[PDB]
Amino acid sequence: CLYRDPLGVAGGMGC
Amino acid sequence: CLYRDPLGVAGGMGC
Amino acid sequence: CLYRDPLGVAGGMGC
Amino acid sequence: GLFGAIAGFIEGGWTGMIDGWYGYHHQNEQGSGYAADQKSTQNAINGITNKVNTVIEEFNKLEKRMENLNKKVDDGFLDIWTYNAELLVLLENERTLDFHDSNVKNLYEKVKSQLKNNAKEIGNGCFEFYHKCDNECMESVRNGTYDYPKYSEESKLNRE
Amino acid sequence: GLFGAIAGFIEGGWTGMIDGWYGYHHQNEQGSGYAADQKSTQNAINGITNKVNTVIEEFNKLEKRMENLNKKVDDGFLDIWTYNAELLVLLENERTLDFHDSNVKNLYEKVKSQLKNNAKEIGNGCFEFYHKCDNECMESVRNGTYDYPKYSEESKLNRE
Amino acid sequence: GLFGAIAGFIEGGWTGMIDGWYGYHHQNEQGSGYAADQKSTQNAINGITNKVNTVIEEFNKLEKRMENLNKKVDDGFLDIWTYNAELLVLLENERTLDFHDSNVKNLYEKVKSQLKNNAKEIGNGCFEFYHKCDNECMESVRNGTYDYPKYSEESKLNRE
Amino acid sequence: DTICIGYHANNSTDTVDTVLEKNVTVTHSVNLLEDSHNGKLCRLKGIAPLQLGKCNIAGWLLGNPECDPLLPVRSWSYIVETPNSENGICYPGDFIDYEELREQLSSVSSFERFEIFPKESSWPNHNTNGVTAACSHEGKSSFYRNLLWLTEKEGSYPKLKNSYVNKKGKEVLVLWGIHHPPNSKEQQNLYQNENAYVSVVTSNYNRRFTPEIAERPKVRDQAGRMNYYWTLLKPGDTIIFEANGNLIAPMYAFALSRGFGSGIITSNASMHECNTKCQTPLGAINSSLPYQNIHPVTIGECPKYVRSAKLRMVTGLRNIPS
Amino acid sequence: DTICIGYHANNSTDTVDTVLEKNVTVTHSVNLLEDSHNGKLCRLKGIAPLQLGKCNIAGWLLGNPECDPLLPVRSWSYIVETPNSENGICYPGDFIDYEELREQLSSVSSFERFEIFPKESSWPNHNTNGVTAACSHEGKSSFYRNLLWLTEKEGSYPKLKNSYVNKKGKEVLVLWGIHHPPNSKEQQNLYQNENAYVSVVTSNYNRRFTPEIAERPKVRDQAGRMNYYWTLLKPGDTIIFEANGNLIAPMYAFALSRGFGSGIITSNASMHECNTKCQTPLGAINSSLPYQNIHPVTIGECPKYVRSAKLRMVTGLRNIPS
Amino acid sequence: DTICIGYHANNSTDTVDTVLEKNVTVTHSVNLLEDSHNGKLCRLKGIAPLQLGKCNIAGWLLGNPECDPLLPVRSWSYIVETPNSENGICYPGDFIDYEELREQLSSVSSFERFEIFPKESSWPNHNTNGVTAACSHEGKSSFYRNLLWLTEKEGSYPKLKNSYVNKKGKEVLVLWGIHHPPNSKEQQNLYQNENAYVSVVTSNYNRRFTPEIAERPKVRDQAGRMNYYWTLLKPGDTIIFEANGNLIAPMYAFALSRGFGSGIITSNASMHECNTKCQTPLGAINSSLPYQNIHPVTIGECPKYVRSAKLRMVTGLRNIPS
Ligand SMILES: *[C@@H]1O[C@H](CO[C@@H]2O[C@@H](C)[C@@H](O)[C@@H](O)[C@@H]2O)[C@@H](O[C@@H]2O[C@H](CO)[C@@H](O[C@@H]3O[C@H](CO)[C@@H](O)[C@H](O[C@H]4O[C@H](CO)[C@@H](O)[C@H](O)[C@@H]4O)[C@@H]3O)[C@H](O)[C@H]2NC(C)=O)[C@H](O[C@@H]2O[C@@H](C)[C@@H](O)[C@@H](O)[C@@H]2O)[C@H]1NC(C)=O
Ligand SMILES: *[C@@H]1O[C@H](CO[C@@H]2O[C@@H](C)[C@@H](O)[C@@H](O)[C@@H]2O)[C@@H](O[C@@H]2O[C@H](CO)[C@@H](O[C@@H]3O[C@H](CO)[C@@H](O)[C@H](O[C@H]4O[C@H](CO)[C@@H](O)[C@H](O)[C@@H]4O)[C@@H]3O)[C@H](O)[C@H]2NC(C)=O)[C@H](O[C@@H]2O[C@@H](C)[C@@H](O)[C@@H](O)[C@@H]2O)[C@H]1NC(C)=O
Ligand SMILES: *[C@@H]1O[C@H](CO[C@@H]2O[C@@H](C)[C@@H](O)[C@@H](O)[C@@H]2O)[C@@H](O[C@@H]2O[C@H](CO)[C@@H](O[C@@H]3O[C@H](CO)[C@@H](O)[C@H](O[C@H]4O[C@H](CO)[C@@H](O)[C@H](O)[C@@H]4O)[C@@H]3O)[C@H](O)[C@H]2NC(C)=O)[C@H](O[C@@H]2O[C@@H](C)[C@@H](O)[C@@H](O)[C@@H]2O)[C@H]1NC(C)=O
Ligand SMILES: *[C@@H]1O[C@H](CO)[C@@H](O)[C@H](O)[C@H]1NC(C)=O
Ligand SMILES: *[C@@H]1O[C@H](CO)[C@@H](O)[C@H](O)[C@H]1NC(C)=O
Ligand SMILES: *[C@@H]1O[C@H](CO)[C@@H](O)[C@H](O)[C@H]1NC(C)=O
Ligand SMILES: *[C@@H]1O[C@H](CO)[C@@H](O)[C@H](O)[C@H]1NC(C)=O
Ligand SMILES: *[C@@H]1O[C@H](CO)[C@@H](O)[C@H](O)[C@H]1NC(C)=O
Ligand SMILES: *[C@@H]1O[C@H](CO)[C@@H](O)[C@H](O)[C@H]1NC(C)=O
Repeated sequence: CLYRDPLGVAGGMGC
Repeated sequence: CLYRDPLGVAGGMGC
Repeated sequence: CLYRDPLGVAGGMGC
Repeated sequence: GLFGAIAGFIEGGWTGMIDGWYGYHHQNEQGSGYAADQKSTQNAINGITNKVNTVIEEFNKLEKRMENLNKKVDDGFLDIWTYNAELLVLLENERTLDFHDSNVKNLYEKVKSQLKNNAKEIGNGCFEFYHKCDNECMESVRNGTYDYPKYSEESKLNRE
Repeated sequence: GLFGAIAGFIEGGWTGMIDGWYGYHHQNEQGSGYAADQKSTQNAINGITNKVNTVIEEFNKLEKRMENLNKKVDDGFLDIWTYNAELLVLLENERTLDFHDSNVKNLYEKVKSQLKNNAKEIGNGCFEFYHKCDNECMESVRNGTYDYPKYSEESKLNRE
Repeated sequence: GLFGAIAGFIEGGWTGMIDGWYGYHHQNEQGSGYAADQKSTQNAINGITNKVNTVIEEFNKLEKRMENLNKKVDDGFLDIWTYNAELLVLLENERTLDFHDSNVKNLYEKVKSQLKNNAKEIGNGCFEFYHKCDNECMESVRNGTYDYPKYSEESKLNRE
Repeated sequence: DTICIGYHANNSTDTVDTVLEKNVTVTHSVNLLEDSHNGKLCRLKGIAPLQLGKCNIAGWLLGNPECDPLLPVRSWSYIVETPNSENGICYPGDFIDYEELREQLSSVSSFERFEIFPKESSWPNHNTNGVTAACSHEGKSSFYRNLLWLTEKEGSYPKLKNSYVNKKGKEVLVLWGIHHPPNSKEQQNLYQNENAYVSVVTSNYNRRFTPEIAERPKVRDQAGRMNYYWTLLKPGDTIIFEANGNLIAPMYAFALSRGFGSGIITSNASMHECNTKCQTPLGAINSSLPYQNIHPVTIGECPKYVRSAKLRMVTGLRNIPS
Repeated sequence: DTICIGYHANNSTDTVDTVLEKNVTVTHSVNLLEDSHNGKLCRLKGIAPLQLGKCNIAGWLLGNPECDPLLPVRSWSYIVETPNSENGICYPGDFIDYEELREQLSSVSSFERFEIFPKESSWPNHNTNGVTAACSHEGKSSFYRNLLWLTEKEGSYPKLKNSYVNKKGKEVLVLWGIHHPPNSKEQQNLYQNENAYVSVVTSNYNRRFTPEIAERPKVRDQAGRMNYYWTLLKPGDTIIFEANGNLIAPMYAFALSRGFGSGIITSNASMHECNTKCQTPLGAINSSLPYQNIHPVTIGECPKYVRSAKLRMVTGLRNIPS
Repeated sequence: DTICIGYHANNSTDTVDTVLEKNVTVTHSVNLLEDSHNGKLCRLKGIAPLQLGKCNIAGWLLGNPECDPLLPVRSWSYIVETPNSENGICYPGDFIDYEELREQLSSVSSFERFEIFPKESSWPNHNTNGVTAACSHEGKSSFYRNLLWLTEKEGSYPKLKNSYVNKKGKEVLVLWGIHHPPNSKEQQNLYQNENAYVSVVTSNYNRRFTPEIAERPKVRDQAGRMNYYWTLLKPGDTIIFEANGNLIAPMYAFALSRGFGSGIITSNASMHECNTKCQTPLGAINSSLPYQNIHPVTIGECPKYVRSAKLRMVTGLRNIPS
């Protein structure tokens, strides 16, 4: 709910 | 007028 | 006489 | 690692920092907690995204020589592409881990450069302030707007 | 960048430094100006030159299988060389930018290491002397022959 | 080099340090000598070992077209594998030298971070203590267990 | 008061390899290798493959009677032979330039099967009812559906000549056969003329054939043989057949339409009502990732085959929870 | 007093790509890709190519009359066919092993065209004046300049035998033809003997030919055909021709000199008085850079063809003026 | 009191190249390139190669008399021809599909040479003692050991027919010849029948041969020729020979065993009692390193051939002693 990650190279970030 | 640059990988250096 | 170097990528280390 | 921070002078990671890749933990009289550095995390996501996208873009019985030439071609191309795929992934994995290490190191140095001698550098990624640093002060550190002159006198007295 | 200097703690470049790739800007009572570090610039030109030089070194109607094998060979080699060319240039471009970043970082640290606490480190690439530093003093910094004991007493008085 | 230490702020190597790749030279009242850092040397040997292991894993007169296709295939594969072999070795050699540079830089920074202002940083890889540092003290520095509070008062008096 | 700099850890067990270190646990990674298939034959762009079943390409194109269910299929996305693709040439002999014919069919996405020479009007003064037990059907002797066995009539095999002009606007595949009897007695009983000849000519094809009488080790109860021949008749061109014996005449021919991206695979997998962009002989595979290790033979828009067991790129960090 | 460390910026708009970032503006970069050509055919090492113009390799080597301007050209740096290279075999038929002959010519840098069998001394008791309207010139029937149509004389075609010993010190390309008339009447009118034969033998070549009489769909007003054959006669060896009909005899042959770095290209470009190290069918290109995206077919010392639209290496810095 | 951080130096003169710098002196490095050989032909897995010596594959398999020392060799790790491999076809002619035969032998690791047709029981009413000076031995006219020259007996060459059933459980290589005399007189003196024929058939092979009488430029004192043919008779199948002239009959044939990792090389090196995992035509090479620059032709478990003169990876440090 914090980052633009269209490929999903990072996780859900807790949200 | 400062460097040995035989390939011209840098510019004219102002001279 | 100091390291595990099974390929011998380092020298004898003086021992 | 190449830049000395991850699994280096910052010995381990934070399961408690859930909202980004790099960031901060603070403690003051008002309490404690983790906060991601959102700018560096987003920049790293952008770079790793670009990296991933870059990576993801018969014969009859008297024709044995031609059959074997066809097999040589197929086998040779397969050898080359297996090599290329495996090597690119090994090299890029090394570079990705070093990129993260660099990002942590650079964030650490940015804080160090803001604080100067208004804090003591422990050597494990942490700084202990020579002045009281409340939540607005902490946020100024995290946002790159820390005001060293504001706290220099209190800090010099405590540093003594 | 990996080493934190270019587009990092030194936020931008100098159009006024026309005579090299890395260097100095100074201000003292005698005036101001830009000067390239010629040694680091020449060394970098040498390395980039070596890098560039390293990079720059029919069938009839009943023979369709042989025609298609020939096409497979040509197409496969073309695929491989297009891949090799594009990937080498991407990888080497990343490394070149990181090389420049490193060169700037190393020059900054060399100045920092000469000056010690005879100057205050601002954090944007600049140092503010605790002593008057005239043109000969500035040149000694640029040439790596700065004399810390000569100025330590004046600086300690001003640092107070 | 990329990390500034080897052939950088530590200008040369030590033929006298025979028992490892990176380490220490000390001088105190009890004497002097070289000692490898065995942990960093062993870790580097492990990494370089993994790197090396990764690298080390007829036609008749009316068939000239087929002969030339066979030659094209053989020549093209040879061109590709000669290129791959030479390029991988150049790239990995660059990375190996930078790895060693990083290892030296990280060891230097670990000592710097232990000693803080209990020693003066000369800038050539050396630290001059503001307190007497006997053999047990030196070993604590080499082993990462240096006790800054133990010597801080003596050092502050001498640093004055 | 304190502030610390640090980095993310989690409960990921993903591992990746680097050049300096193997099996590094990381917080997030991406698989680059398609390593599973669905075990089915699927449609490509909504078009089903041609399943030859128990027939091979020869049995299909000659019309071996056991291949009758294939006769009306006119378009396909790829051609599938099975390990059981046995029904082919039922009368033994050599299929000349068979591998080139298969190569040609590998770029055909549809055709029109049509009568090039109607049975009862094309060959007057010859019998057209020849069958053989080597090509049986319903326990009765039969013959290729696309060819016609011409034999003597009333003790005579007069010289024949007929032609076909390609007005299809497309290449026409024409197949025919030549019979080589085991002995001179069968030659004369069937074709009367001992020194018989066949001539097949187009503008860019010409070949003469002779009886080549010879007793061979028996295959499928036949001491004689039948050789099979083909050519591609270009639009506007004419094919001419001339013979006084031994011709196994064309009856049906094929107007060919060419397409890109077809092929011939051998597979033990079954057809299902599934859709894919990439088909292998083991099953369909996804096409999103750059590499696959399922099979080197693929049809469609496919990842590149590699031998690798694992290809995984780290995206997150070295994972050091504590 | 202050001193600052910094880096160069300028007004460069050059952009490069990296792995982490696209379109980075940099102070200096180098193009690695040749991406233009000059639109001309040029000389290589001062030697002009052989422009076949409206002829193909067959028309040139057989001497199709419409190719007479090519006859005296003896050396070339490469061979250029046009999309208009139409004049080839003017009497219709098959050129046997034509693609292999082209492959052989692709490494020939010069030859000597010479009389292997002088017209009026080599074939006594035969006519040597046969021409055809299919090979017309000046609106008059003519024939290949390098071959000779032997026909009966005074109602007779006696058996002929002649030989040539290669004393050139080089391989000699020998071409000949065999005529296949449409019907037996033309066979007897031209060559008398209905069961005629031709024999061509060297030490390492031997082939017998027969009339193969057959009526074909007409090409260029001819129901008959002429097949064309060749061999390379090695130094010191002898070629022997024997015939009682149908031989289209060699008259001129070619002593071949081999070279490296030649080839055959098809091109619509025109010759100019230019010089290059690297020729493509679109035009000449420079050779200094490692890669080129103009055309996969090249002659000379050339960059490697790639599909890339851009290949640009940064040499200077990330450019951040301000 | 002082403590300093530093790094190892030594007296190494090893140099390596990087991308930014050439000829960097380093404390330790590893050679990746095998760049020497031992100058010998060696065994692979304890098995010696077959050294054809002065014979080529044709002379060996036909049994040219000058190749008699090769006759009992039954297994080998690879096949070695020399620049002196001259003894092959001693009676001149064409060896049909010779290159395919060599390709077949390249995967044969052993065979059994056996009598397919015993000399004195297989061909009654024909002479079997034909020899020729073109295949001499001990200064006496001789003949291939594995073939048999059948000629007329008592002024007659009756039609012959014989067959062999492959009960070897392995493919059997069968070789035979066809004689083409220079003139009709020799044809009748040897085989009586001017219009002779030979037929060779298996289940999946069939070919008819004729005398093809013709006077050729003499090779090895022969105006006539002998062509050589072969086929692989699969287990359980039968080969049938039928003839009324010109057949050079099989006498010995070869039951073939296939293996992986064999090949044919040409070499001037001598055999020694050495062992290797990797053989080249220049000599044996080690197999521990990933690359080699000795020779592109290798047999065994070998490094990859590259053109490189040097491939050396640094393991230690930039070496800066002082
Ligand atoms: C591994 O860790 C996961 C979390 O890490 C994130 O996801 C991973 C994949 C990676 O991307 C990391 O970088 C990320 O940070 C676990 O998944 C989470 O599990 C927790 C359960 O503890 C979920 O949470 C709950 O969500 C409920 C609905 O919103 C809340 O009501 C609930 O609140 C109660 O419980 C908490 C204590 O957890 C109290 O503090 C509260 O006061 C209240 O009582 C929780 O907040 C969360 O949604 C999950 N996140 C994701 C992305 O799935 C994962 O745990 C496993 O998976 C989940 C789905 C369940 O099946 C768990 O039972 C299971 O263990 C970890 N896996 C393992 C094997 O441990
Ligand atoms: C882009 O910048 C160029 C300069 O940067 C260098 O070259 C680029 C390619 C790159 O390598 C950089 O790293 C380099 O630093 C511009 O080219 C220069 O233009 C200036 C004009 O302002 C030229 O200068 C003049 O030279 C005259 C002859 O020596 C002098 O007489 C003159 O002095 C007068 O003007 C100056 C102010 O400029 C006063 O201070 C003086 O007192 C006196 O009145 C100038 O010194 C210089 O020679 C050019 N250098 C090069 C290498 O070409 C370039 O400008 C464009 O190109 C030049 C050639 C002209 O056509 C300009 O009109 C034009 O704008 C810049 N390009 C753009 C698009 O802005
Ligand atoms: C290059 O340096 C080598 C040592 O460096 C190590 O090996 C190299 C390859 C590299 O891996 C480095 O990283 C390593 O550190 C030299 O080899 C050494 O030579 C010395 C001789 O000076 C040997 O030592 C002697 O060993 C004897 C038996 O143990 C001792 O009795 C002797 O003690 C006497 O001498 C010393 C002074 O040397 C006194 O202090 C003593 O009190 C006592 O009088 C020595 O200790 C050592 O064993 C060698 N090490 C190796 C690994 O070979 C090498 O020298 C060359 O090689 C040796 C074998 C001899 O042939 C030397 O004569 C010769 O010069 C160097 N090479 C060159 C060309 O200089
Ligand atoms: C990595 O892990 C896999 C599976 O756990 C194992 O097979 C392999 O041996 C490991 N490799 C190393 C170097 O530990
Ligand atoms: C293809 O991807 C989808 C998810 O997009 C998945 O459900 C499916 O199982 C995949 N197919 C195979 C054969 O793995
Ligand atoms: C880079 O620039 C080109 C041309 O300006 C443009 O076509 C392309 O979309 C740009 N790419 C990105 C990632 O901005
Ligand atoms: C080749 O390079 C020269 C400069 O050296 C240039 O003038 C010429 O236009 C180039 N040719 C082409 C076809 O680009
Ligand atoms: C490197 O050394 C070799 C041999 O000493 C020499 O031939 C070569 O020119 C050197 N290269 C450079 C760039 O100095
Ligand atoms: C192979 O390696 C051994 C050492 O293991 C060495 O003695 C031998 O000379 C090498 N052979 C060649 C041909 O270099």
